[PDB]
Amino acid sequence: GTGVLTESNKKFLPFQQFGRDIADTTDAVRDPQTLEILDITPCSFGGVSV
Amino acid sequence: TMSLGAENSVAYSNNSIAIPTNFTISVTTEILPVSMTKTSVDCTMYICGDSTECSNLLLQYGSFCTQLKRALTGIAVEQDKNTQEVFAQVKQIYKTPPIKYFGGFNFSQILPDPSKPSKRSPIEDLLFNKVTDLICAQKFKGLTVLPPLLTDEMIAQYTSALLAGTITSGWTFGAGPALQIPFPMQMAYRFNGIGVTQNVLYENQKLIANQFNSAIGKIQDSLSSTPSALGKLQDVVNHNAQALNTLVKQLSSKFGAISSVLNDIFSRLDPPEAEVQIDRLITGRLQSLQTYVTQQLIRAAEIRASANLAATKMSECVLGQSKRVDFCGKGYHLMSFPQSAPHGVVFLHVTYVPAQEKNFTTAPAICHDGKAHFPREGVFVSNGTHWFVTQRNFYEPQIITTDNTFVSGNCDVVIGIVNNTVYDP
Amino acid sequence: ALGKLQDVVNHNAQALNTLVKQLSSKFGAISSVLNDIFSRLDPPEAEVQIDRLITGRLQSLQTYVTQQLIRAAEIRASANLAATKMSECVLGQSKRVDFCGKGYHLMSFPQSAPHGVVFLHVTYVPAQEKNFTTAPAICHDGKAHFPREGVFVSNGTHWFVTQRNFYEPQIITTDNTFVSGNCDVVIGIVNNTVYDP
Amino acid sequence: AGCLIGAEYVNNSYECDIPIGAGICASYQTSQSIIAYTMSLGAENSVAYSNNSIAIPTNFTISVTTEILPVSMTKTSVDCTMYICGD
Ligand SMILES: *[C@@H]1O[C@H](CO)[C@@H](O)[C@H](O)[C@H]1NC(C)=O
Ligand SMILES: *[C@@H]1O[C@H](CO)[C@@H](O)[C@H](O)[C@H]1NC(C)=O
Ligand SMILES: *[C@@H]1O[C@H](CO)[C@@H](O)[C@H](O)[C@H]1NC(C)=O
Ligand SMILES: *[C@@H]1O[C@H](CO)[C@@H](O)[C@H](O)[C@H]1NC(C)=O
Ligand SMILES: *[C@@H]1O[C@H](CO)[C@@H](O)[C@H](O)[C@H]1NC(C)=O
Ligand SMILES: *[C@@H]1O[C@H](CO)[C@@H](O)[C@H](O)[C@H]1NC(C)=O
Ligand SMILES: *[C@@H]1O[C@H](CO)[C@@H](O)[C@H](O)[C@H]1NC(C)=O
Ligand SMILES: *[C@@H]1O[C@H](CO)[C@@H](O)[C@H](O)[C@H]1NC(C)=O
Ligand SMILES: *[C@@H]1O[C@H](CO)[C@@H](O)[C@H](O)[C@H]1NC(C)=O
Ligand SMILES: *[C@@H]1O[C@H](CO)[C@@H](O)[C@H](O)[C@H]1NC(C)=O
Ligand SMILES: *[C@@H]1O[C@H](CO)[C@@H](O)[C@H](O)[C@H]1NC(C)=O
Ligand SMILES: *[C@@H]1O[C@H](CO)[C@@H](O)[C@H](O)[C@H]1NC(C)=O
Repeated sequence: GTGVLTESNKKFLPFQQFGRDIADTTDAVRDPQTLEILDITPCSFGGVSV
Repeated sequence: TMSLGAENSVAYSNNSIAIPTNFTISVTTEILPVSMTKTSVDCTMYICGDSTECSNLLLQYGSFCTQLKRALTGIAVEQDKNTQEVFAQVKQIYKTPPIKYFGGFNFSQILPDPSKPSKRSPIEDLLFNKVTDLICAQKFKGLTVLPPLLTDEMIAQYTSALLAGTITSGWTFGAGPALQIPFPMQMAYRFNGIGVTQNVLYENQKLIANQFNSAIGKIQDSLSSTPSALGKLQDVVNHNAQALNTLVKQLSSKFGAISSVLNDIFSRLDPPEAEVQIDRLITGRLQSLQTYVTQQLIRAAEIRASANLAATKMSECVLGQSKRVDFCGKGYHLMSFPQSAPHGVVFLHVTYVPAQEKNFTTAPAICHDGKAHFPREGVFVSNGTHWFVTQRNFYEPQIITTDNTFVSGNCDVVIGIVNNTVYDP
Repeated sequence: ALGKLQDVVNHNAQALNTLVKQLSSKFGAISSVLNDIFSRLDPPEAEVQIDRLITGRLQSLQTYVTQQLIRAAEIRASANLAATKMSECVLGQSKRVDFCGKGYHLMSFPQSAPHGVVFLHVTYVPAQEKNFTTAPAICHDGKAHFPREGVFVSNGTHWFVTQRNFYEPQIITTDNTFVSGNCDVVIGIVNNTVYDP
Repeated sequence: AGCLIGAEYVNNSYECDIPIGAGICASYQTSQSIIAYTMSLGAENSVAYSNNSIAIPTNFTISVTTEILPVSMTKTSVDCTMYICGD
């Protein structure tokens, strides 16, 4: 997918690898190489009115 | 078994009448929704976000996105027009004079306070403090909230201008130019509009001012005591919140497919047979969004009906004195004061209510010299031995003279004619 | 000016154009032509391709019907409002403020229009105001005199009685005011002599 | 409401012509350019209120206004066979 990656303050558990939301879309992930919980936020979007 | 109220049996007689001897002004409150929450959905991001193949596959499903965007834009324009059809009824912003002595009535609880930053009255502060992470998850899925055109400060200024025009002028600033007039004279006119004469207002000005101040002070605590008092405005907020929540949760359904994530299908399955799994999700989400839109249409229609009712009440109860029974308050409507509230308007109706009634003996007419005498404006009552004439809303016994009654025919056809001598000055 | 009538026609035209354009979509199928699908596919499996178009068109027509019902709701509301105004503004004289025109309603004239009605409200608006010194009441022989129908005004030295909507100065006489009590309770009563014919 | 590119935020408040949002509206004013500004609710007025002053009108004006009200729509009937099963 597409989105911005930012270091999150979410305190994951040693066995938890992903993180869901109300719409079961993955919000946070764990980098398999280096143990660090990220925060997948969607790309910047909006509306254009002329 | 629920009770239908108390049980009263008023005595009906062909000679007994009940005349009120005092009165009370009651400040009732009425809440009316005006605007709604303008919501705009992103078609692509809601149906399938962060996906380039679905962004091309959605184009072959008709132009439903344009229809939904047009419907939402129409709803937004209607909700913006509702805020101007109710509050923006005057084209001249009035200002309260520095001297706030209006005969004895204290409007400090409804006039704006320059101490606080927001130019809101003490009642508007309670109205805004009682109508209340979840707004960022819906933002990341396509659902955004558009800000209203008229901010809260502009609605507060409109309400303050309407209040100043009602206090200083009365009903002249709604018809034409704002004609200045003292507030006791305005109250005398309000009393004459319901039948009571000006002497009751001018001889009991202090008592009426004290009753108005007491009712205004009690309204402030009555609005804060009952929690569900401001429920007619919180219900719309809860409805739109749950309508957005269920619209977000509908993305957690498979609609007969193998999964709810498109990246999970495009990665494992090849495009040949991934269409039969992506089209089901697309159709389900499009139908869910269409149901959301067709429900918000009915909701916006109901909000528009409520806003039209509120505008008619603002035009009839605030800009004038409406004689419609049970329209500008329960009882004899005297005046009304508008206040802003989150997505709504609160009308404080000051209403005249008789009290402390007393029973007297009445008669249709009296006969002095073989001719009947009917009351010109009032009713004939009796104290047991003497006869007087008094108005129909306040016990004010006066001697029966040729100015208070008129002669019409002989006193042998009226059923209930009594003999009594009239006075001639 | 005639924007409240052209918007309905525009909405109906847009709804009809959308219902027509909904026939050129595939609804997930391979094309939007029925005979093309019937001539390029076999009858056994052409059903799973034609049922999608059938359901799409049926849902589009049902959405059109629901939107027409929603629009007819507010159209009926506006028609009821117009009927109430025709009954109150044309068939009589309504005292409702900002209902039969901005101001003191005098009369109304109806006119027809394409799918609508135009009300020309002949209304009364005061103008050229002037400031005067008013008083709640007056007492001549120790008894207060309250205006029967009008208001006491002053021109600096003399006192007159005028109506609440037009400046018509009249001498304060007996048949223009009523006596009730003495001038010891009214706040702001001024002494002035009354006339008796 | 967002980020506006193409208009200069002026301080003099005028009447709202093109509603943008949050009290900000756009207009095309003087060369020529598009400006954005906070809308004005109306002209400020101060009624000379007093405990003994009144305002009496000395003349009047008959004004004929115009109010439009829709009545009905275009009655539309749809045929299933001709719409769905075209030939
Ligand atoms: C992955 O392997 C590389 C090379 O051995 C090593 O430098 C790196 O630290 C490893 N990362 C981890 C912590 O798994
Ligand atoms: C009228 O009611 C008020 C408030 O209850 C009271 O103070 C006053 O004495 C009453 N007057 C009469 C006519 O009894
Ligand atoms: C108005 O009411 C408030 C609260 O009771 C009080 O503090 C204030 O002094 C009153 N003002 C007047 C005009 O007496
Ligand atoms: C009038 O008489 C009826 C019947 O006795 C009684 O119920 C009512 O309270 C009386 N009203 C007054 C207070 O005079
Ligand atoms: C009736 O009114 C007259 C005049 O006020 C008074 O003299 C008389 O005592 C009253 N009688 C009764 C029965 O109230
Ligand atoms: C009223 O008085 C007349 C005589 O003046 C008499 O004939 C008649 O019976 C009286 N009626 C009543 C109501 O007593
Ligand atoms: C009355 O006084 C006000 C305030 O000075 C003024 O604006 C208004 O024009 C005056 N009306 C007339 C013409 O007497
Ligand atoms: C007030 O009106 C009276 C009667 O028309 C007139 O004689 C008097 O001069 C007027 N005074 C002023 C100052 O207008
Ligand atoms: C009104 O007249 C009385 C008696 O003539 C007098 O005592 C009082 O001071 C006068 N008041 C005014 C308003 O001039
Ligand atoms: C407009 O007002 C702002 C805030 O006071 C100020 O910073 C800015 O310089 C003003 N611009 C003009 C055109 O004077
Ligand atoms: C009457 O109003 C003026 C301001 O116009 C004020 O200064 C004065 O105190 C008020 N008089 C009374 C009766 O309080
Ligand atoms: C009333 O207004 C009309 C129109 O402006 C004017 O011709 C007429 O002279 C005015 N009359 C008065 C009383 O000033």
